[PDB]
Amino acid sequence: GADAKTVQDTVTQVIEQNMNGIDNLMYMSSNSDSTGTVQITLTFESGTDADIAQVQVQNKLQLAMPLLPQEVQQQGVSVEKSSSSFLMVVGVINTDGTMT
Amino acid sequence: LLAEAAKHPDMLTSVRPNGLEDTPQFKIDIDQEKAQALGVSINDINTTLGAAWGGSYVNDFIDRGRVKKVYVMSEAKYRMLPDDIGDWYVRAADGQMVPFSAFSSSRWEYGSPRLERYNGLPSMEILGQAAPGKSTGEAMELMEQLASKLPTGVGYDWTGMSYQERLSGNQAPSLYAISLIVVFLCLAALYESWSIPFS
Amino acid sequence: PNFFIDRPIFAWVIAIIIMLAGGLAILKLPVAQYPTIAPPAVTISASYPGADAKTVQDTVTQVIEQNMNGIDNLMYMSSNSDSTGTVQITLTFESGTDADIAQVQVQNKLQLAMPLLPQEVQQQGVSVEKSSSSFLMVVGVINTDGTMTQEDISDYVAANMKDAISRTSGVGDVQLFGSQYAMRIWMNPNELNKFQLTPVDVITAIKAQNAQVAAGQLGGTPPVKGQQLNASIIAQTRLTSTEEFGKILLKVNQDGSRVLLRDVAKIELGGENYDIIAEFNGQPASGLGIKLATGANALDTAAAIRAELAKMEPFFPSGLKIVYPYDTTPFVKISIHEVVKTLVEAIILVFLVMYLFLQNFRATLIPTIAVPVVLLGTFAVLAAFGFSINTLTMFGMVLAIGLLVDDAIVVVENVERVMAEEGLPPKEATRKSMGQIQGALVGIAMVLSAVFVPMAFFGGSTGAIYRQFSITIVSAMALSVLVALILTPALCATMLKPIAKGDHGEGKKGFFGWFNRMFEKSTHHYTDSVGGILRSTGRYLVLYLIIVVGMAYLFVRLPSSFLPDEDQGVFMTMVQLPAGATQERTQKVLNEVTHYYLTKEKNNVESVFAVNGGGQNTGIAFVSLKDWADRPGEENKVEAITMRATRAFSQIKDAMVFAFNLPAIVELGTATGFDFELIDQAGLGHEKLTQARNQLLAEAAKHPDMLTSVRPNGLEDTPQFKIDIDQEKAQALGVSINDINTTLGAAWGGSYVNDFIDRGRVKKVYVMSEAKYRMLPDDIGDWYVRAADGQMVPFSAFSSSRWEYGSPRLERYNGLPSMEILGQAAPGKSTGEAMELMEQLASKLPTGVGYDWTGMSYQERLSGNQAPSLYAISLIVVFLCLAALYESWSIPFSVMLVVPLGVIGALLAATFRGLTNDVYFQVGLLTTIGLSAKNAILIVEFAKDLMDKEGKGLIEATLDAVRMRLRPILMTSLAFILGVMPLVISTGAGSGAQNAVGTGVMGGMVTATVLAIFFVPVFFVVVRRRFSRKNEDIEHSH
Amino acid sequence: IVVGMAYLFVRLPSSFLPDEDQGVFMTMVQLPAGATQERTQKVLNEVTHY
Amino acid sequence: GADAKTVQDTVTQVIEQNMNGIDNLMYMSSNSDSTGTVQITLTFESGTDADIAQVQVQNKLQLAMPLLPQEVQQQGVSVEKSSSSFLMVVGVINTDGTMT
Ligand SMILES: CC[C@H]1OC(=O)[C@H](C)[C@@H](O[C@H]2C[C@@](C)(OC)[C@@H](O)[C@H](C)O2)[C@H](C)[C@@H](O[C@@H]2O[C@H](C)C[C@H](N(C)C)[C@H]2O)[C@](C)(O)C[C@@H](C)C(=O)[C@H](C)[C@@H](O)[C@]1(C)O
Ligand SMILES: CCCCCCCCCCCCO[C@@H]1O[C@H](CO)[C@@H](O[C@H]2O[C@H](CO)[C@@H](O)[C@H](O)[C@H]2O)[C@H](O)[C@H]1O
Ligand SMILES: CCCCCCCCCCCCO[C@@H]1O[C@H](CO)[C@@H](O[C@H]2O[C@H](CO)[C@@H](O)[C@H](O)[C@H]2O)[C@H](O)[C@H]1O
Ligand code: NI
Repeated sequence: GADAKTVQDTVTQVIEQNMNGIDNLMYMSSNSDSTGTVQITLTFESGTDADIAQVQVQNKLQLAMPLLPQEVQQQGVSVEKSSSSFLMVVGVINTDGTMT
Repeated sequence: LLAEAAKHPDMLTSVRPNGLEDTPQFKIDIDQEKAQALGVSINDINTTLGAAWGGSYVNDFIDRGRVKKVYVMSEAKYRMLPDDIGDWYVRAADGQMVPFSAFSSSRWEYGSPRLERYNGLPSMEILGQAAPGKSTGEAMELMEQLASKLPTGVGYDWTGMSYQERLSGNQAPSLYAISLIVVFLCLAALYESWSIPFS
Repeated sequence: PNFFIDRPIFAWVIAIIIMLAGGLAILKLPVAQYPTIAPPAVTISASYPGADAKTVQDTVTQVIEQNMNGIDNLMYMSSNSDSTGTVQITLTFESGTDADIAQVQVQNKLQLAMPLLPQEVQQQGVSVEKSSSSFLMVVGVINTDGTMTQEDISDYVAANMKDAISRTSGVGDVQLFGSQYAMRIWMNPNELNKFQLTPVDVITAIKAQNAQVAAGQLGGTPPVKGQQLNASIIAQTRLTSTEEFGKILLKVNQDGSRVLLRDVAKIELGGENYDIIAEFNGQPASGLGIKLATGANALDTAAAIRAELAKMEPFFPSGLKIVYPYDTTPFVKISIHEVVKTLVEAIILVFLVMYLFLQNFRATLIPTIAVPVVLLGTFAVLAAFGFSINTLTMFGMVLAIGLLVDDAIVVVENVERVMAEEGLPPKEATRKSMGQIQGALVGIAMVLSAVFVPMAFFGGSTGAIYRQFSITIVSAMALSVLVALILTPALCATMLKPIAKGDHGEGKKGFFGWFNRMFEKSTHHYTDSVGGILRSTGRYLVLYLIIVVGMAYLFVRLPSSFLPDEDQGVFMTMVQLPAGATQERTQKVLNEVTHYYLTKEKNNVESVFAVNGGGQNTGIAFVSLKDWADRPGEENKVEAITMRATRAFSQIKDAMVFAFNLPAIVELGTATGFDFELIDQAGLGHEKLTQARNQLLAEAAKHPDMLTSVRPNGLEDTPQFKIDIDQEKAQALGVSINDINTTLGAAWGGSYVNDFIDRGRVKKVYVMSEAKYRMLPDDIGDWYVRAADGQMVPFSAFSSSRWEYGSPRLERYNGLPSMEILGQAAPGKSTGEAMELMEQLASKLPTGVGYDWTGMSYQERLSGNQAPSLYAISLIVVFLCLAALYESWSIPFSVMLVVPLGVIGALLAATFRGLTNDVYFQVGLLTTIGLSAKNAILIVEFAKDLMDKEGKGLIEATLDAVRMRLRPILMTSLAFILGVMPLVISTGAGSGAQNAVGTGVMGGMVTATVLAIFFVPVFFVVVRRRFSRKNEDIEHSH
Repeated sequence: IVVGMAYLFVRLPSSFLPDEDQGVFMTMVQLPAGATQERTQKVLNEVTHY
Repeated sequence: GADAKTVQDTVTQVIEQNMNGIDNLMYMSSNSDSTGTVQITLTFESGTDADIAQVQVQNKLQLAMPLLPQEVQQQGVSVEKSSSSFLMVVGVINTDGTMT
């Protein structure tokens, strides 16, 4: 239900400010959506340990968590490594009009 | 800046912003006074407005042995059009139902659906490419000269692509200067000449 | 080796490649004052607004500490629980633990402690960081035109800069000197009591009229068929101004009157916190304090920060300037730059000597072009082994120039020698001498890395420091030898001018060459005399022994250091007010300091950055100094500055003020200095432990013969105020205890409540009493609680109140309550000895009072007794190497007996100046023994070889030897001693270091060579005259 | 030949890689701001059928 | 207090399902208890970096987060490196005034 300035001023900026001292930071870019979703992509220095950087972020976020809305805290704040390169995308359908 | 680049079709090409524009959004101004007066707790006006049109995750239930969520929201039809705001009432402290138009002012405004931030601060992403003839870096440079032409507080920065290139744009000649000195040194070695390599 | 003499161009390419490759292995290498010496520590910081020391200690600390289990490579865990409510738990790890994973292993226990923590703590934020003890740098911000105060600026810093300095990678912690803007609501207890309202209602209200709400969507998802409008609902949004915070309605009265917030409390855009206040030359300023992340590169991080601020600079307020009050940087920069000045010059020097003795430019370009090569290339051995262009390895280049120069020289010299003796042309001379000194060069490279590797095997952080030296030197050494087989002979045959049999350039052109005659006569005189003594050997056995013994006494009776003290261009003065004094009084003192420096040190001091805070009773000042250039004197260097300054702030004060310079040893061990921990075992109570601390303190104050500065590293118990709340009376009159609590809190403590949007940045909302109604015990009366009914009940209605003691600082080491006792050893005495005496005083303390060590003296009870094994081993190895090369058990001794002759020079060198047996003095001492070894080995070599392969007699073979490669000896040592000369001279950056290296080496060298070219013969001879039976008159074979 | 090589070099297009028909591609659809799930869906059906 | 088939398809299976692309997982086995304890053991290929693993594993689990309960969420879920072997067992006894 949040609007763009809602997530920007409830979740984002609290997370952005709690994102300090993470190793080999290159640049930090985030979208605050009126669809209620907020995404903060932190791109790192080339050839950094994917896994160590990503752990560093999920452990700074795990500290910003208590200064967040309880709706946000309960829908979950998540951390993932961003390739856009899915080996595959599998679809599933039903032929006799059966399900939605 | 879109305008300052619209002035240079010879250098830059198809300069476009990468966001969404401000759309008309609907503002419901709650007068604390009327609502606190007639007996409705502001929490109630709020979360009723929410769980009505926004929806709300409340509980967890166990479906076929897998834990799934409990979402309660308005039915579709009673939460579509601004006037429908009216069909919603709040049970006061005494015991009376109060329509929203009893404590809610309503208006249209603008707002943006997408608030972009680059490195902490509010920012706006402008994508772009160079003219048919000209090198990318040149258009990047003309962009640095145009975003320098803007009002107080308007700064600029580079990201993604043009970052990976603003790094390795000064390296290409050097590795090949090394390549030339090393190849020549190698041939001078093989032979016994400074000058025979030149052949 | 031989090959290249017929392939000079192939060799020039091997050299040009080593030089260009060493050049790329130079552009991409770490720069440092020292290497990373400090062990990795992870610190957990949290704040509990208003809490007291015993509070935080019993609410956050032990809740965190107990959850800190199963952490890998744990060294020691220490925590400060503050009367300022802050808790810091530094967990230091074994050296070289993975910074990052340890930090992960710690934060993953903090997350199990977290939900069982205060909500005030949890929401104010708990942080985990790998940081150093010390500031990499402190950035200042001021406004020149006075248009804004400290708090305003603090906002600008915290809202326009700080978030990206803390995202710069390599940046560990930033401490902010000031605080960010906040919604400050300062309550009037009277104006509250009027309307019968409490803080609690203010809390509720603020939460109420100021919030965001999940609004929703018109034409939302899922819509009904045909729907055509889709746009968002906008509801309650967080507040923007102070005005709207007044316009908050707290309670509507009967009589139509509104009670606004504006009425009940004063409202202002203000500091989130008013503990810390910063002034730059008295002008008000707010600052950035950068502490270095665990392991990251200093100079890289700092360049990244400089670029960030340069990146921010065009958007600053009118008249808002940056200042740089404290910077560890231009000193490491200018210092290593001075060591480079030495390298360039000492090369230019060696060319000068090389010309004198060889009077032929193209000839002298052989060893002058030679060294540039070995250098460049060694920077490359390091980029391969992962070392850094640091002080130790740079003083490594400086120290190694001696071994490089000596190898290049012996080559070009033996060629010239043979050319002058036998009358062969260049190539044949090259092949000849090279063929002679090849085996020698190999034996020397391996006996030299036979002494320089064992000191590489030292333990502790000290071991990192010494191995830096050991490797730069051994690797530079292998490179000059490799060069000495490739480049060097090639250049001999290429450009060395061919010399007719029997030239010796004797009295030729007179101008440049009376030297040739005079030297000639004297090299003879010399060998005549080598003989003269080579006859009576006895006395020289004696004189030698005397020299040995002297070396010993002189060695022992010399002070042992750790490192050098350095005017680092920047220092500080530190301030401690009597326990529990106020912010304003401290501010008084700090202003005094600022004045002293801007007065009786106007010429040396450029700028003072005073910082009051953390917490009222203590202040500090970062004193930046006017450029070194304009500070000539012995009095204008920091030592006398802080000396006379501390002299000022000692006598004319009410409380103590240290004025000091930061050591170069950033965050590690002092001189004779330790760091004791008094540990509670049975649960004897903060008191029994406290009294126990005083006990050890007093009992060590009893031994001025052993110890000095026996002091706690805490604050003593100050008076704390107890408001013992009667549960019964308060529940009687209608007041819920929760409410008494939170009112007393948000009044005198304050509370973080809501969040607001100032100029588009989310800042905090703090509500607290106005100043005046919460200062004096008396003001307790001014506060009321709206009871269950509707009546206000005064604090003096349910509260008894009295004075007591408590501690402002509760330290815990490895879980348990502890107290930190610093100490130093007596003036003459060893740290360890004093540590023993401490273990001996702390063994007499009450049942349950135990002890432990940390930080520096942990690092010291670790290593020791290693020097004698590593040098004993280095000796068995060197001897074994010489029995090898010389194919004799009895012969090796001669090349060893030389060790003293270099030693005694350096010990006499240190002593006869004002210097000390430190690191530099030791690496240098090594180097000196190195050349001694070289020289002698060549001597005994030629003597043996002439005796063996050209059949000569004893005395005659040695004599031949000693005569012939003497001229090189002298060439080497002049080359060095002149190259060394600068170090012992200059003042400027690092000159403590420079002078330390230089002296030891120069002094070592004098006695070394011009005692050796007289003792080495005698060694070989008395040595040989204790082997086989044919060794004089000899002849035979052909 | 040298000079000719120069001109040829400068007057040749600078790329990064070449595009590959990968048996698959995509088409993206941008409706008038605030349009409906159902109208966007109209267009998407239109494409699907095209 | 919850029962085994209660915890197992809510907490166990929900966590196990996210543990794929774990570098060098050999085999994965977990217990679901009525004494309320729920435990998931991941045994790995010989010589995978333990700290590196735990970092990856807690980085797949913090993804299984949005489908786990709030009492489970509130007392703490632990991620740890485990032997199946006591190095030693230290005893403490009392000879005299026999405390319990
Ligand atoms: C020059 C510049 C700094 O000098 C030092 O580091 C001083 C001289 C340390 O003493 C010495 C003490 C010493 C030698 O102890 C073995 C060594 O650890 C440190 C680095 O320097 C002190 C007191 C440190 O405490 C020590 O911190 C250690 C982690 C262990 C121990 N403790 C909390 C349990 C405690 O004594 C501590 C916290 O850094 C001081 C805080 C107040 C600072 O951040 C201040 C502003 C420092 O930057 C500084 C004064 O400017
Ligand atoms: C390149 C610069 C170096 C120039 C060096 C020139 C000489 C160095 C100074 C002299 C120092 C050594 O001093 C040396 O000692 C012995 C004494 O044991 C002398 O030798 C003397 O010893 C005994 C006397 O009992 C005699 O048998 C011998 O004939 C006599 O000459 C040497 O003549 C002297 O040269
Ligand atoms: C040729 C074979 C061997 C020849 C070597 C003969 C002389 C070489 C000079 C070495 C003498 C150095 O002087 C002495 O050395 C050791 C370290 O080396 C120091 O000892 C100090 O350093 C190390 C730490 O790294 C510790 O062992 C010790 O606890 C410490 O206090 C002495 O306090 C110092 O005074
Ligand atoms: Ni003579």
